[PDB]
Amino acid sequence: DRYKSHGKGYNWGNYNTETQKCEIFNVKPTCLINNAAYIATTALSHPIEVEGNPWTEYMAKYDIEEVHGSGIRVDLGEDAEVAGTQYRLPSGKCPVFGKGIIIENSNTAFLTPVATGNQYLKDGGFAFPPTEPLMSPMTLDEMRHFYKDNKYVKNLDELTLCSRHAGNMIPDNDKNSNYKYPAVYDDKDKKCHILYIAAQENNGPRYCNKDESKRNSMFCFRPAKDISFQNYAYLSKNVVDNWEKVCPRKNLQNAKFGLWVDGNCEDIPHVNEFPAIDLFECNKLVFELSASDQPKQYEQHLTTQQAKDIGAGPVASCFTTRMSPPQQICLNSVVNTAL
Repeated sequence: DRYKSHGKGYNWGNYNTETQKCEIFNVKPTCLINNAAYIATTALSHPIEVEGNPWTEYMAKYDIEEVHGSGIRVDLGEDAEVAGTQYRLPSGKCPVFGKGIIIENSNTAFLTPVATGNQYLKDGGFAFPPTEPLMSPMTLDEMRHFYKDNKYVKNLDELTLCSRHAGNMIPDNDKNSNYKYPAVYDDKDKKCHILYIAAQENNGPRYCNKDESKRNSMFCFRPAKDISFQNYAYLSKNVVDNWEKVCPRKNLQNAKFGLWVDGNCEDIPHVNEFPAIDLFECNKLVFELSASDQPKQYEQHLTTQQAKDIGAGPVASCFTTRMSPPQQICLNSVVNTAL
């Protein structure tokens, strides 16, 4: 459990729109200060959208350690036993708005299906390859029809439903049904993408290769809030069904995070200042600095299972469903062995 952040990190920022300063800090805020120059943001928040302690109830959703409970930039907060081997999995309770993965020196978008059949590893992305019946990608309307006879899921919010759908595929080696894949929901196309690869960062020169001529070598990649990801939500298996009320999403206009002390909201007494031209660029920096469950580079050298420690998952070609009716679903083609 050495790598788990449990949500601790530089998760919050006060963006001064007039001085173009992103004031980043790593303690939970406990009140808000009215100030027309400011917008209050968190690493989980959408990067653009804006809206004896009397603040306790209102500020609960900014207590990231309590309401999310895991990393943000890299979320690998739980372990799942499969056939005697313990794999790392995303486990945060809130959706991460605007997060995606950039594959370095690559044309491949990360929601492209993982390489299968005759494809080289670097030709494919992170998403589930086609299955029969087709499980991913699936649109919202398709998901509600798929689950139309399941009372407990059919009416879930679209993000919670995408999370539960991604969790509806049990690898056939996983007899205790512990392993649940993460997912990305694209609000533009209203599509749920189950992610076959649960890793989110691989940047060590000893463990990845950025050369495009070595197309079966492991590629390098990192999480980011790129402008092209603004409609995505990165979702672990644990996304809660009431995230809309308990998790952050919109940024707070005309508001500065503060700390409640002796009946008054005081300024955060020490912040780390980064320049940022607009709110999106501040949110991107807060995310870059936020809680991470990634092993530090020196820790990846000291382990004998570097791939597992960054989230490498089990080899699975056929699956069974968790929710009724029980059915078997197989990939149309097996994933590239290089994985």
